[PDB]
Amino acid sequence: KPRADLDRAMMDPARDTVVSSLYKSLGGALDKTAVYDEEDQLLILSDMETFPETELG
Amino acid sequence: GERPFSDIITSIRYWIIHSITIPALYVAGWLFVSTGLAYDIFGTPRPNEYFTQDRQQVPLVNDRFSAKQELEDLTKG
Amino acid sequence: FTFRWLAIHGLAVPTVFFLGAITSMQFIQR
Amino acid sequence: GRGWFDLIDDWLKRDRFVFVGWSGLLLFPTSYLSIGGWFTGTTFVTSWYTHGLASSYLEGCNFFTAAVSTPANSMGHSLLLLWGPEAQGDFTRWCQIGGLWAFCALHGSFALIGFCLRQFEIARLVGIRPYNAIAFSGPIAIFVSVFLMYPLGQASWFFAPSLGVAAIFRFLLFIQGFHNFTLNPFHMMGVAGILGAALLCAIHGATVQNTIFEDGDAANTFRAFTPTQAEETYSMVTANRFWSQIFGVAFSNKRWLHFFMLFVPLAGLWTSAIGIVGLALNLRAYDFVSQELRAAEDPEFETFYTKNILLNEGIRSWMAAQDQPHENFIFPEEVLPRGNAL
Amino acid sequence: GLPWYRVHTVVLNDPGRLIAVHLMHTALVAGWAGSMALYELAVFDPSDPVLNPMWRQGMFVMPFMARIGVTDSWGGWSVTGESVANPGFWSFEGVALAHIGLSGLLFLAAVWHWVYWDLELFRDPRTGNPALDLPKIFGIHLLLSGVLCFGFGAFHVTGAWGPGIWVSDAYGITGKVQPVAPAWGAEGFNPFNPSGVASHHIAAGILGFLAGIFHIAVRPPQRLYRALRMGNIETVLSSSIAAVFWSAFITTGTMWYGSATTPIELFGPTRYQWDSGYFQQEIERRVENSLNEGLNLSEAWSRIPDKLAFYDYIGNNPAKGGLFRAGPMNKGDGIAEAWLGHPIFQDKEGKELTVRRMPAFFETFPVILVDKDGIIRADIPFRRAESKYSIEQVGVTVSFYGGKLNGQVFKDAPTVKKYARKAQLGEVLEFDRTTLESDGVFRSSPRGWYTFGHANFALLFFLGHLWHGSRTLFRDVFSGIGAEVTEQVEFGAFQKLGDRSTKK
Amino acid sequence: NFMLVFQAEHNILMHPFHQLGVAGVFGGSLFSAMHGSLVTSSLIRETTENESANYGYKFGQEEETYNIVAAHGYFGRLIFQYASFNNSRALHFFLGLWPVVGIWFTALGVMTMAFNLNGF
Amino acid sequence: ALRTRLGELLRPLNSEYGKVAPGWGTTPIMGFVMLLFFLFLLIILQIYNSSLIIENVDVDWASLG
Amino acid sequence: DFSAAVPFLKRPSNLDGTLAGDVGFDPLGFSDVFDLRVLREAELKHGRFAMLAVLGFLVQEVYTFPFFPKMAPVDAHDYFVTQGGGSQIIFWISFVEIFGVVALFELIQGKRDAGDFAFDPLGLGKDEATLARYKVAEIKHARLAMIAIGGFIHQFWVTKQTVLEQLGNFQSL
Amino acid sequence: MSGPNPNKQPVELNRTSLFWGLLLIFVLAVLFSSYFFN
Ligand SMILES: CC1=C(C#C/C(C)=C/C=C/C(C)=C/C=C/C=C(C)/C=C/C=C(C)/C=C/C2=C(C)CCCC2(C)C)C(C)(C)C[C@H](O)C1
Ligand SMILES: CC1=CCCC(C)(C)[C@H]1/C=C/C(C)=C/C=C/C(C)=C/C=C/C=C(C)/C=C/C=C(C)/C=C/C1=C(C)CCCC1(C)C
Ligand SMILES: CC1=CCCC(C)(C)[C@H]1/C=C/C(C)=C/C=C/C(C)=C/C=C/C=C(C)/C=C/C=C(C)/C=C/C1=C(C)CCCC1(C)C
Ligand SMILES: [Fe+2]
Repeated sequence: KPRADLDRAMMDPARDTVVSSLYKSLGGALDKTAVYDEEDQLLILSDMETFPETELG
Repeated sequence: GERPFSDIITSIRYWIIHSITIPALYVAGWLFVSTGLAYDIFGTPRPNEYFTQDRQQVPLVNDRFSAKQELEDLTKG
Repeated sequence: FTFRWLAIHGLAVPTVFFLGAITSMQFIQR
Repeated sequence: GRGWFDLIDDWLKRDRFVFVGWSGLLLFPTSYLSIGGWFTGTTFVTSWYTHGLASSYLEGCNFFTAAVSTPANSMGHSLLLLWGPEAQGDFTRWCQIGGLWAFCALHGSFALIGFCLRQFEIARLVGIRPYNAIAFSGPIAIFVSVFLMYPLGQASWFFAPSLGVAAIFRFLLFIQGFHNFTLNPFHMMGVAGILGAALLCAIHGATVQNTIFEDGDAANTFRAFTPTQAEETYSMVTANRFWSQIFGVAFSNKRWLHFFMLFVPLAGLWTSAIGIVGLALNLRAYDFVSQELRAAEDPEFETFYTKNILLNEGIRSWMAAQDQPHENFIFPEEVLPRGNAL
Repeated sequence: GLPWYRVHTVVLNDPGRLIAVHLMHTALVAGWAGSMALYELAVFDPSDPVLNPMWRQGMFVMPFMARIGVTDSWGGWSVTGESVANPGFWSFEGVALAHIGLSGLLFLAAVWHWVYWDLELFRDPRTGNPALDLPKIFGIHLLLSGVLCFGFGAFHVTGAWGPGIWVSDAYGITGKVQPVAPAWGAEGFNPFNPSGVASHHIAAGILGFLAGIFHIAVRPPQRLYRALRMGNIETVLSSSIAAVFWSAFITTGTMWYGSATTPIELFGPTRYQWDSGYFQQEIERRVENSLNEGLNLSEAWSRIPDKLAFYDYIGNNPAKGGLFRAGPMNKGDGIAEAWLGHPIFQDKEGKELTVRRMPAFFETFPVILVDKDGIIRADIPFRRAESKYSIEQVGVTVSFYGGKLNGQVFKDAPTVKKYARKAQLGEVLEFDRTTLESDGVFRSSPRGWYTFGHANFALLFFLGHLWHGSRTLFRDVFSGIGAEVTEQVEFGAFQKLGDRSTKK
Repeated sequence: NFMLVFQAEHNILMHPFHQLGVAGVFGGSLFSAMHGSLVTSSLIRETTENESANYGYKFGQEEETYNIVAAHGYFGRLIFQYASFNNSRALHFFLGLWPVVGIWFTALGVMTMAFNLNGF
Repeated sequence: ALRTRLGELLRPLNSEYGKVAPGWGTTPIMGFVMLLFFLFLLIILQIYNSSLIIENVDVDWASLG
Repeated sequence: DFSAAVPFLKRPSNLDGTLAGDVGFDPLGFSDVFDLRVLREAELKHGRFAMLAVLGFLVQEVYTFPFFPKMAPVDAHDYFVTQGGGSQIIFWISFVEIFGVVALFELIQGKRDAGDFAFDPLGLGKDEATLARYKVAEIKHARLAMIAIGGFIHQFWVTKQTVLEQLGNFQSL
Repeated sequence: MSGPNPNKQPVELNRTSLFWGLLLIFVLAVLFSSYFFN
């Protein structure tokens, strides 16, 4: 299993190798994924608008 | 944004380059047909090439992977 | 020089070529 | 600033005269090549070595008789690539074996995919629901079934429709003769869908044009409408009353009316596609078994269905000799069915 | 209220009842498998595997049971024709009863998951709403499917721990379940090589296991999460339907064109074996090889097996049936009893004549006899036409070699016409008609019915995939559009279409 | 049987009036599906997620139930900006005009082939 | 929401709803794998179509022997 | 700070140089991703197996037990597949490495040095300088024998003759 | 827990839909009865 305390902030990109770059490309050291989407992605909009009634009508 | 039609049709270059290019394309197609180049490029038979002396029937291709050789045999002469 | 220019010229040069070819074919003695 | 993908996405989705989008990369070259290949086939390419036919303006055909003919039967279901083992890079032999039909068919399949993706993309960018792509799935079903799934179930690409006019008429009569497709109930549902869609189009146009409100003083009423107006331009109540007391039933919901106009042709096309897919394997509604048994047991028993069966036999027997020249069908005059022969 | 076509959307955000309805569907499918197997066992006749095999009797799930090992029955018979003294539990009846019991257990599980829907597992620890971590669920399921595929291909197909799969010869004479060694070269992509099945399943199981590890380990990108709407389960439905109809097209093709996974001793021959004269060429080659050994025609044609001559017959063609000619193949031309032998047609001068075989397109074909050159020397008139080359005029005589009529020569015109009509269909056979009251119109094999059903199902699932992709990518405008569309639809209002920040 | 005998004796498929009728029915289906999809695509949001969208329109309401400008913009960007009908009245006149004229022409073609003026 | 033994066992396997990798993540390598899969499908399709003939790969019923 | 062994490559960030044989050689960079302690455990165990295997090849070529039949070492593998001695050997290797799994788990937890089973029965290494020198010699011999055992096996596979036999008559093909 | 599921929704079918469904099923029966019988 890949090591702990690995992140793409302390690891110098200038010292990258084949395996290290392949690990970065395959989503390794993803400790920055604490962000969530924060979008409902099932929210159907319900902002109905009422048309004003005219005198003709 | 877009280019209006009046600017297109009132451009002096737009007319001279068309007058020197488009009739050239028209004559190019006319000579592509009239010199017999279309028949040779696309394999379309000439009116005197549908039937040969030895083949008086429809030239059917009967094998898949030797189709090029069969067509060369049928279209020779 | 735009994308509309290319879209027109894709359907224009071979169109004129084919129209000339067909007009030439109209005079082939059948 | 922005990434390269974001810049490409911004340029493709630019609001210009001809929208390109991401779907344009698949649509425009494929549709362009399909149309160009069809014109090239109907203009120069012969059918002498596949069907023994002339199908180009170079051979003397008009608009009706010129076609991009299907490949030869010996080719099977080959993709017929220009670099493939049949043509081996020779453009002339590729045109002579019918590879241009495969060119047009594959590029048209991917062009239909591209156009449906274009509908999805423009509906997503504009912000409306994508019911137009669902509607266009109908013609996609027609093209897929007829031009791909039918020949892929048959012996080769040879029995697919050829891209012409008289060629399509040949396909109609060939399918009727060898399949009795009029008797197929899925084709009946397709005919019902098409004719009911024409009926709906005509009746909705007439009803709207004849129940408009008097929104202007001019006798010609086309100018009495603005696209940005809030009120309806025609009376739904008057139309509903008219069709309730004329026909018995009438639409009262405009949205249901337009979804029905969307649904009828789509259902017709999909059911007819099911029918053609059934025909692809010769699984047909060719005959009613009890009618044939009663006609065999009773020579005096005759219906219009039996006459249709005899007409199909006539089509097959008088058409197969020149329609399938690779089989070398030699039918003598005595084996050919004739009405006076019995 | 909900319309009739949206009644199942109540379990869209209810994971427990989604699992419950999936369990109910699985129970229904397993119960159908069991009941179909029981019915087919009730209507199967294992007496004659040569001339009445399972595809002549309309067996549909029996070929799939016999494809990967299950060939014996508790009645003491096998589909290969042998006798089994000790059948074991995994017979056809054992599989059917196992499917029935599995259906019952899945039904009870569905009941439990419908009642106990509010499990704490289905609720997000961060928000508390009922949610499913679909990417990690996909990782788990991909890992499970990789393990299952690798195990199937490494133990079941190879025979390391399992029966193997059905392997036949090139002409469907001697087929049985054998262990299959995998082929790791390019010959594993030969679709008629059964070693490709084992090698494919091993390699794909390994790759799926690795990909499942990756998908459990790694979260999706934010761009792909927003683009594909990975928080919505309808994108999973859309992509699953897409993959399912892709697979349905693949199986339709491999069934119609034939492969090592669709042997002809279980699903019947293909139409392209009749179009190319596959069995006819094989039979002619064998007869020629026997004639080159000094044998006469009778001994050469008597050496041809009845199975091989039965394959060379247009009634076994899947492309000769009808859409509403329901039932087994024996409901059509009948139940095959015996091979009558190869007819050879000779005129009054002794020249041999061959009846031109009927193509699969033709419901009716004219009976014409050609010589070795290809010239019409005799034929049958249409129904009542005046004739020039009729059978009575040319004096065609037919002599049968091999089969039941071996050595017999028929010279009377009605019999010669009857046998020419039969030879138009291929090899002449004897059919039984009073057992099932066969009407006399050809019917399709299980191969053709499978192809029809799955081609139509794939075509319809293409529409389903389009519908669910549309409902996924357009979830916000499901009930209609608002007033924010009027500004976007103005031509040239924005530089980029649909982007409010690119206003001119 | 009528269709088959008519094709045998008059070659109706090659008759340009029957071709106009086929264009009429195919175009009528195309335009019916097109108009239905454009109206259903641009329906104004007036319902909740748990009911049919048809109930957003009330029988006899004054306002329009769908955004004509939105459908016009979508169809203008689909093909080109004046391939659409800005006017709904002109659009519906075209809808009622295309298949009616097509069926008129094919009926007149059958009427002319009654007196043996056959197709091409 | 009732808590069960199996539910508590499987809870960490369903606990990261909405958790995403920032930016483009692994999209380029995903596209590379998709390209390889497209090439593989093309190869096997052209083999099954007999548009791609390989040594010792006879796409035929007769290859069964 | 470039690598001492490779002058054009940077020194790997996890190879500080405290380990025995840590010269900075890691072009592919397996130490950047996987744990260095587990990698050194695997390296040392591979090397110990290879050293025992090379010594075994030499001894088996020069002397076979009289109650065993006389043959080459490589094709004896199938003979002891059939006979059952190889099953015993792998059985006892598996028995030792069942506790090897626990040792590896303790290595993961960081309570054990890499390759350190504390196996010094003769008391050869007790001084720290001698211990470091022995560690360096052990890792160098492990690498050399890891190469050498594959060399022996492949040379027997291509030449159908053993090691000292090939050194007897050097046949080149 | 075992009780009120929040996703419970009523199901409607107005008379127009009932008549359309009846017409569809009866017309389909009329169409396919001739083919099922033969
Ligand atoms: C399968 C099988 C068996 C087996 C077996 C076995 C055990 C097979 C084992 C095979 C092995 C261990 C092969 C090892 C090869 C090592 C190489 C090529 C290292 C090269 C290093 C180099 C070039 C260094 C290069 C260098 C580098 C990088 C650093 C410095 C510079 C330089 C020196 C140039 C049996 C015998 C049991 C029988 C069984 O029935 C079948
Ligand atoms: C196929 C192939 C070969 C190798 C190259 C390549 C791989 C690119 C590939 C594609 C080549 C391509 C794209 C060729 C392009 C061909 C094109 C665009 C040909 C277009 C020709 C246009 C023509 C006739 C115009 C016809 C219009 C006519 C009469 C007018 C009809 C009229 C109308 C519309 C109303 C009634 C009155 C009237 C006047 C009769
Ligand atoms: C006509 C038609 C419409 C259009 C499509 C198509 C043409 C294909 C055709 C297909 C129709 C369809 C979908 C038919 C579906 C048939 C099905 C699902 C049949 C399945 C029946 C299930 C059965 C028996 C289950 C039996 C299980 C039982 C007792 C279990 C009992 C038990 C339980 C409950 C508790 C434990 C103990 C025990 C004994 C196990
Ligand atoms: Fe309207």
